[PDB]
Amino acid sequence: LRSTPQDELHDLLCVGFGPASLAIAIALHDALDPRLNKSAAQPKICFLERQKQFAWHSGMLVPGSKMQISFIKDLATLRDPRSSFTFLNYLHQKGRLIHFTNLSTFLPARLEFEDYMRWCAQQFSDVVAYGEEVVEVIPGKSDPSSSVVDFFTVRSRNVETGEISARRTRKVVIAIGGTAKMPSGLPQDPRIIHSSKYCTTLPALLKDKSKPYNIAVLGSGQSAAEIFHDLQKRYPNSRTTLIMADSAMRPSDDSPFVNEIFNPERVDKFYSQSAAERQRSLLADKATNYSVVRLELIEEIYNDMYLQRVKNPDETQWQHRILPERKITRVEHHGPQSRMRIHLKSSKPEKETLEVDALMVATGYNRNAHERLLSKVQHLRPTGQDQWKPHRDYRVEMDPSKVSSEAGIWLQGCNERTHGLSDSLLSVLAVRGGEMVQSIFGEQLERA
Amino acid sequence: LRSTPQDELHDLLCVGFGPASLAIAIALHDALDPRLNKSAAQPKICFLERQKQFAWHSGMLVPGSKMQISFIKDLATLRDPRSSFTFLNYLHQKGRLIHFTNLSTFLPARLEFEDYMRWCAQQFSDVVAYGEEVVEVIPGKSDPSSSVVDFFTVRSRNVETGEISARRTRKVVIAIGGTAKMPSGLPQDPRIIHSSKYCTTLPALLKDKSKPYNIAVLGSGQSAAEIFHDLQKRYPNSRTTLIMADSAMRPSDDSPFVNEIFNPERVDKFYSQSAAERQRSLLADKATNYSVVRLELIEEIYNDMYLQRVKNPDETQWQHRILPERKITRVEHHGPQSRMRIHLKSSKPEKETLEVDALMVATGYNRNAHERLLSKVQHLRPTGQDQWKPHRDYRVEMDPSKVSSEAGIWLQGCNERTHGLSDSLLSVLAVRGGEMVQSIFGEQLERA
Amino acid sequence: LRSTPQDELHDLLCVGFGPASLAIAIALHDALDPRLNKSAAQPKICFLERQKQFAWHSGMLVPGSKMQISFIKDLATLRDPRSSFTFLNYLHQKGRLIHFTNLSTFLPARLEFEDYMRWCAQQFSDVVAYGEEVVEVIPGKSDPSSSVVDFFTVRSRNVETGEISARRTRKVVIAIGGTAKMPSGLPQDPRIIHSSKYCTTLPALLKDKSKPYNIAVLGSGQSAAEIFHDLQKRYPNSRTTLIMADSAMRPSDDSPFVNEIFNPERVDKFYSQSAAERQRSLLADKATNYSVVRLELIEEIYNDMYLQRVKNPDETQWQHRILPERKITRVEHHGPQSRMRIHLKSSKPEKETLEVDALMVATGYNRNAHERLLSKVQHLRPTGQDQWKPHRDYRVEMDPSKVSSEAGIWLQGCNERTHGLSDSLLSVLAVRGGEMVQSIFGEQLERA
Amino acid sequence: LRSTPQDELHDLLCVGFGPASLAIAIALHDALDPRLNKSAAQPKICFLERQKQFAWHSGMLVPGSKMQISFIKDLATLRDPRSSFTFLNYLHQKGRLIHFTNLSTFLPARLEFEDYMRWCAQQFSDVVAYGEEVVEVIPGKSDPSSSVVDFFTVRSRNVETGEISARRTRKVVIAIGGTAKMPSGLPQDPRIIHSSKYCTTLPALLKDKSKPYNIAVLGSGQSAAEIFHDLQKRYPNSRTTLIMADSAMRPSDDSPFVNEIFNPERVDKFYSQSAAERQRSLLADKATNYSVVRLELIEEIYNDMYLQRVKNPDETQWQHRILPERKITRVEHHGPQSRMRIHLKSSKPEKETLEVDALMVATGYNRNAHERLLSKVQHLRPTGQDQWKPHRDYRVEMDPSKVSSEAGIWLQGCNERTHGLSDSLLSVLAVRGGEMVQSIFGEQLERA
Ligand SMILES: Cc1cc2nc3c(=O)[nH]c(=O)nc-3n(C[C@H](O)[C@H](O)[C@H](O)COP(=O)(O)OP(=O)(O)OC[C@H]3O[C@@H](n4cnc5c(N)ncnc54)[C@H](O)[C@@H]3O)c2cc1C
Ligand SMILES: Cc1cc2nc3c(=O)[nH]c(=O)nc-3n(C[C@H](O)[C@H](O)[C@H](O)COP(=O)(O)OP(=O)(O)OC[C@H]3O[C@@H](n4cnc5c(N)ncnc54)[C@H](O)[C@@H]3O)c2cc1C
Ligand SMILES: Cc1cc2nc3c(=O)[nH]c(=O)nc-3n(C[C@H](O)[C@H](O)[C@H](O)COP(=O)(O)OP(=O)(O)OC[C@H]3O[C@@H](n4cnc5c(N)ncnc54)[C@H](O)[C@@H]3O)c2cc1C
Ligand SMILES: Cc1cc2nc3c(=O)[nH]c(=O)nc-3n(C[C@H](O)[C@H](O)[C@H](O)COP(=O)(O)OP(=O)(O)OC[C@H]3O[C@@H](n4cnc5c(N)ncnc54)[C@H](O)[C@@H]3O)c2cc1C
Ligand SMILES: NCCC[C@H](N)C(=O)O
Ligand SMILES: NCCC[C@H](N)C(=O)O
Ligand SMILES: NCCC[C@H](N)C(=O)O
Ligand SMILES: NCCC[C@H](N)C(=O)O
Repeated sequence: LRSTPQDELHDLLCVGFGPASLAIAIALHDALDPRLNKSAAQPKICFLERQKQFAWHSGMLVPGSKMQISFIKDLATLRDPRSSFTFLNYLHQKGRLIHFTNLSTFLPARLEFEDYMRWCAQQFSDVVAYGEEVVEVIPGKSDPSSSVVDFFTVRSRNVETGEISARRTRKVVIAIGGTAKMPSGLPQDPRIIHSSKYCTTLPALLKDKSKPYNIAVLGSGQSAAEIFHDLQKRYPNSRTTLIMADSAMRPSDDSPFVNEIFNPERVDKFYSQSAAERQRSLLADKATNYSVVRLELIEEIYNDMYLQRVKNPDETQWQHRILPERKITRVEHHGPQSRMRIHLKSSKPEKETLEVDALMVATGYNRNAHERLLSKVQHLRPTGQDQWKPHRDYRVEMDPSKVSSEAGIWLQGCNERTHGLSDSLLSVLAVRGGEMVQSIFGEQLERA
Repeated sequence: LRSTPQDELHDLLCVGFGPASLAIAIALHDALDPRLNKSAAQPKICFLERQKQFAWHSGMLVPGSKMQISFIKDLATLRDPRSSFTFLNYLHQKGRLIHFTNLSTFLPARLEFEDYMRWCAQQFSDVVAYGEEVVEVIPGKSDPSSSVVDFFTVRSRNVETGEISARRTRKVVIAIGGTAKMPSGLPQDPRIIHSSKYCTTLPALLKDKSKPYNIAVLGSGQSAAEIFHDLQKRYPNSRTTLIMADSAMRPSDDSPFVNEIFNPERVDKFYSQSAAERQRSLLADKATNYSVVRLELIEEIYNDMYLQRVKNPDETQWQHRILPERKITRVEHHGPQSRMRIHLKSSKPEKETLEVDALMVATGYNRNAHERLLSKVQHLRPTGQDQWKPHRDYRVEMDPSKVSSEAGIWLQGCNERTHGLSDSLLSVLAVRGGEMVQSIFGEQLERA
Repeated sequence: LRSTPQDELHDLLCVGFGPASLAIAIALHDALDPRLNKSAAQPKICFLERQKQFAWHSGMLVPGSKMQISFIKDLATLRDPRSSFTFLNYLHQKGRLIHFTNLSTFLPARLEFEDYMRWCAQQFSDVVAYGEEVVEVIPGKSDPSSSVVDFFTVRSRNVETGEISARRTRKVVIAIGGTAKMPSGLPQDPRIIHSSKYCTTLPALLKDKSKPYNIAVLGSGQSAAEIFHDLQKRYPNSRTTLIMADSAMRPSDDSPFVNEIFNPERVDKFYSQSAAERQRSLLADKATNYSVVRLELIEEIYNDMYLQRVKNPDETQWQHRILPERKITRVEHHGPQSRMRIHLKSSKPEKETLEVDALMVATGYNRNAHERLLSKVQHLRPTGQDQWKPHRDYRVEMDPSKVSSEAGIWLQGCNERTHGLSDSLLSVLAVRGGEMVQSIFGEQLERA
Repeated sequence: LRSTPQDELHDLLCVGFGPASLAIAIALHDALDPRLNKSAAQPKICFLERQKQFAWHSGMLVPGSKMQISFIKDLATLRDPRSSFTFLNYLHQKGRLIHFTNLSTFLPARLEFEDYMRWCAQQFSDVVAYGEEVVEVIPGKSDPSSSVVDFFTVRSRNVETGEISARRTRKVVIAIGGTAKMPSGLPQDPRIIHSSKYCTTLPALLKDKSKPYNIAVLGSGQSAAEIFHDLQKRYPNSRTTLIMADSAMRPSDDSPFVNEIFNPERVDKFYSQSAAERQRSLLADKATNYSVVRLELIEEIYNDMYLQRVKNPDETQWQHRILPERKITRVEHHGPQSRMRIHLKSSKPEKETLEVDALMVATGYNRNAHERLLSKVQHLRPTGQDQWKPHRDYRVEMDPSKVSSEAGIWLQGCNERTHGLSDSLLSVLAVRGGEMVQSIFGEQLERA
């Protein structure tokens, strides 16, 4: 793809260049490839990404961590296995395909899958501006005296220089993933760190890997379990504690019938249901992604706890402990020592104390950051509508009398409520990328 | 154990001789064994069982069916691994121990585990009366002019002769398992058969194993899946249909932390919680036993469905089908043909038709049959109490002013509400058997 | 690919259209595809196949049988994952890709993998002549008065009409797989049938699937185990016996380091070794393909034998039996009854009798059938050479003074001795197909 | 068991108190237990052990190492599952039985299985003399003027004081396991260490766990693989190299039919075969114990090597490497540096250099140490017999005219040649212990 000068009106501007945006780029490439599409002037496109280079959840690239989905659900295969952007073609290009085959696994290390996506991302370097944090989307009128919006201005702050840049586009995609969700009862402290900053910020706080630190982990999902388990290897002499409201770590449901809810074709079926039925369906399949741990990891942690029991039958003396059915009621963190004092009580409706050097908080993400960006375009929604309403094709509903048919805003990754549990995942990216290219560039590609 | 004449006052009478009663017999044997118990006149005991010989859920002894619990949770091992009644000692006695070891499985065929329990049961033939269906428990007073009950009369109907027999005892155990639960909307028909009568009554209805029968299965739990899968082998030319209200077969949770709720020592912890907390706990762990299927079986059924897809991409033509999110709204069964007409609708709140030769109904069991038996002893409960309240030791609460301290009634297998999800299972039988012997015969065994 | 008239001089004629020839066709297609090869007059090519339509070992398409290699080692992927002929693209074309992904298996049913190859094969119908059994390859001289051979005539017998057809070509490939190997001590009898004719000819002999037949299986490899296991399902009332010289069924070695001997790049390394070192290497890795059984199948058969032990401790009474360390010394088959009398002795160097309705013989294949076809071209080998010597590129050595550089004969599938254990398998077909196209059509493709 | 004074004539003296001797002690206890044996003066018995307390291969108690046999093949279960010395009863005594059950594994950590055997061993402390290294067995005659031997004197050296003690016994068992086998081409050096001294002596040589040591491992069996893998965790910055003569690590054969060669009842069958047939049988099943690695460990090492490939495609740069088909031809170890210089060549019949801080040598064991101990009793063998010939019951053949029927010597653990591959393992210890008690104490126990 060829670059577009900053000053030109773009056909599409995409906010964020994580997997969701990358899947769109790939799908656009493939749609424009005569070897893949018998139909195939390039669209004027640009991706803005706040990170300085492509990275996928680098704060959680835990040593040994594995993908939780088959490599077949990569960024292209489910749309077109002939694509140059498949995982298998990536491996072939790296001279590693036969070697991977001998592993007999569908689940690559997260490190390898990141490198796959990095390899994909590098092929779009001409159309991605890195180090650009988007701060706002503003409506624009090519005829300022009219009452019709027909473009948007996207403003971004250079992360290095702090300078503001503006780019104009007919169409916008917001694909910015999630922001760290923190419990509202915990105070702000450098020793209290969200899971997303685990690999990034914890080593800077706890510099000496040999020291007998006390480290707590709050949560019971995949991130909590991965951190809990990794801390035992990273800090071999540390005393770790897993704090959870639930009675137990629970396994992720990847059984084949249940798992079909992640099929690309099931988005149609989910989207068509009423608000009530969609709400009920999300709760019925909560065990497939939310606050759950991959079985193999649960078993590994359980085995480690058993080995501690072999060495010492007194659980209170174990180096590493799990404290179930607990909630944090108070955090003392103004004292003269390195350690905070965490007060615990029963998570049951109507206990002990921990002293820790750090508290890792694995409480998931919020996916409402698009709201702050779209603040100035809110008035273009149908009268009295106080929430963004994405259509099946991910384009938000706007007042047809206020916005031209050629102008629009699409949301990606934040649409679980309307599109299902696969929305925030990698599960349907390849197919969704294809659908997005058709939605956004359909008229243009139809001409050829 | 030596037999007691019918006319003598017994120390204990046990109603039922399934696994729960058998575990008590075994525990009593072990308590009276000087090789196992350094402490050790035999108690006057009798077991009444309606079946003509020992059998364990013989209507569901499906070819190839496996246990869903480790053989270590047999009828003795968790109480005393030295017991002659362990699974491993059974195998050693049969000359099969080394051969079983080479299987490297914790999960024996149900056929083998039944034979194990049969081998155990045969050693108590002197104290078990088979072919005796208990019909009522009646209070008795050794001083009829007093207001104090100090014994019970247990009346049973001989299944062959229909004759009524009475036996008197100080203490009663009711361990009678469950009765077939049928949906209240289905009419009575020989072609509508509960899962518990699958192996017993279906072959008599559908005699020719080669015929192209249409057979429906209602349900989504283990029994439904086992029947659905077995029907495809038993009737190779049949057209089978699995009808379920849920969207999918869901896997049983046997992950190690969750599974600890089945530990014998956790009964104390569960029992001590309030009514509210126990109710919440039962629902939190519903995925461990209720309306769930062993993963290996789900995968096998899924693979079979995939193979049908390979042969024919049109699901409506498949020999064997699953119809999820469906409820039966009407059954036509008065027509001139062999087949009933089953009308289906969506299980969603505010469809097709099946013609079938048989409907197998796998909707679980009720565990309230003790109520009918205890009807005449109800007046001995504390005033205004309209439900049986078992203590931790399984003895029901009675008015101390109306019932002697030497007289009592115990319940087994029907106490999930107070004792947890393991209550109706094999999970805690060995330990519970030990506890029951202490509760019932404690004073007697304390003397020696 | 476009067809060539029978009378024209061909660039290549391939004898056989099994996987090995199909891999060449696919590789040629891909080499001529401008979307895959930036380089790309079509070569005049024809494939002759004795079967009336594409089929892959249909006599052993046992119900439930699985592939013994990852689907990644299909007919294209290891050469180019972008190819339209990959397994994943086949699944995508059939609308089954997402469904296969949910199986989480690398091992498709043999039935599905056959259909994949059939789907591939159908795209070459213009260049394949079915029902043509090649009977001889004859040298030809465009100048008959010269001493230089520069073409070959390939003669084939129409399987339906018996008519002989001749086609001329510069280059020949022989890719005809193997022929049934039978022990030299067994007499010819309709009741004695090679494993390759199991699904084809056994049902015709033993027509009634309900009858209590006695059926023996000779052998201890994959085919023997698959037949032994299948016979128990196909003939539910039959008495089956597995006769083997070895003490036990042994598992195939698919462990990752060992398995690297099947890597495409290892052919170079194997080929370069001396005759002595190649001989030693073949024997060192015998456990990877020869007289071995997939572990999962061994365990399944073992479990079945254990279940028989549960029902009856007396092995002599078992419906299905394995007789290890046995050899057949005599077969009585002239008697007045339906059954043959098989005499057995110990396989040890210096026993019982079986009466059977059929003996299935699973003793592998011979790969020397090219010899009979190449009989009249033998004189073109270097003087005094009495065996065909394939180069690394599979072209047999010929006397440069007797044969033109544009004429040649290639062998495929029969080269284990020089090229390694992967030669007769699917393991390296995709890469080898690519190498073959370069060897055969190199000069032609170099021009473009 | 009660102790016997040193000066008294013993009924049995056992040299060594590893698993094999411990199994005899346990079997004797059980034979004398009235709860287990209806038959049951205690025999005068003593065990001499060179280690200061019970330990099982403590130089190879690698962190995370697992048993390679089912816990059912413990020191008692296969003989009598009712025994107090079973693994399950040990777990019950430690309050760990339910917790172990939830692991759903047949394979305990080596650490746990050692503790089990330690728990067993401690119950025989009265009859075991620790810190006693046996140096010789001498014939004795109660009538010195006669030509009949009727006792043996066993002399041992106190490991602490160096003092020699003599004990007299009618019967001797030698159960001393194996001694480190070193290749004859390697020179003696503190930096060259056998696998048996891995956990004991390597940390003393390489004290700083953070240092970038170069460490080589010679061998391709279980010990080599365990050391190779452990070194990567123990010395995180080390450069490790696995040197092996074979082309690849090969998996242990634990498939169920093959594995039956380890059945206790198969000893009879093996022993009865001729010398030739026994030799052939040992080689046929070499893949079950000799120079083989547990599959799970091979896969784990392979995955680690794959991860190195992901990070760097150049194998020569990998931190950890495997060098197959290599033999050591020279070791330079007189140089002024900390590192030895290891010269390698191809292991093929008719290369590089490594500089290493330590060479771990995992080349198995010799089992001929009984020869040195029995030197002075050799003359009691039948004339012209130059090797010890154990009967089926493990008693060595002696000249009936030179040795009384009440005197004898038994061998344990060194009898693979006559008794099969299970001889040196834990596989048949429980049953063999039972057989040994009958052989040794038969007459005595028959009286009661
Ligand atoms: C530890 C972990 C493991 C996971 N593993 C799996 C798995 O195995 N399988 C699976 O299917 N899913 C997994 N996920 C779920 C995950 O949400 C998806 O894999 C994927 O990251 C979603 O892609 P996205 O592009 O929607 O969001 P993201 O990956 O978060 O990408 C959003 C991008 O937008 C950028 N951005 C944000 N705000 C701005 C702004 N204002 N201006 C410019 N750029 C901005 C961010 O820097 C980021 O690069 C995992 C998640 C976590 C946290
Ligand atoms: C198909 C199936 C598979 C199962 N598999 C497992 C498993 O793998 N693991 C597990 O832990 N649990 C399993 N269970 C759960 C099961 O409830 C327990 O295994 C066990 O049967 C409970 O024993 P019980 O004695 O309480 O009840 P039951 O086994 O039902 O025994 C009750 C006995 O009382 C007799 N009886 C009833 N009424 C009378 C009367 N009026 N007079 C005299 N006698 C009477 C009955 O004939 C019966 O013999 C399974 C259940 C089913 C249906
Ligand atoms: C039961 C079974 C299962 C197997 N499964 C696997 C597996 O899972 N993995 C694996 O890698 N390998 C497997 N194989 C090994 C097998 O050899 C290869 O998969 C593959 O069949 C080799 O292809 P080929 O074309 O060399 O030989 P073939 O497949 O035998 O093809 C040869 C073709 O030439 C035709 N032909 C023969 N003679 C003539 C003639 N005179 N004129 C014209 N046409 C002729 C034949 O009809 C046939 O179509 C299996 C083999 C068997 C028997
Ligand atoms: C790393 C490793 C792992 C293994 N794991 C398994 C497994 O999982 N499964 C399995 O079945 N087998 C395993 N084995 C095989 C092993 O040989 C047996 O498990 C077992 O140790 C054999 O017991 P033993 O008593 O015959 O020999 P040992 O265990 O060697 O016991 C011999 C004892 O005699 C003592 N001794 C020696 N010489 C003298 C003397 N002169 N005087 C006095 N005392 C002496 C020694 O100190 C020692 O305590 C393993 C072996 C190794 C090396
Ligand atoms: N944690 C991601 C879950 C994805 C789902 N199991 C799938 O197969 O798509
Ligand atoms: N279906 C019976 C469940 C029993 C439970 N998994 C246990 O381990 O006890
Ligand atoms: N039976 C075919 C063996 C093929 C080999 N396991 C491979 O991976 O190529
Ligand atoms: N490495 C010990 C092998 C023991 C054998 N697999 C057995 O089951 O006895």
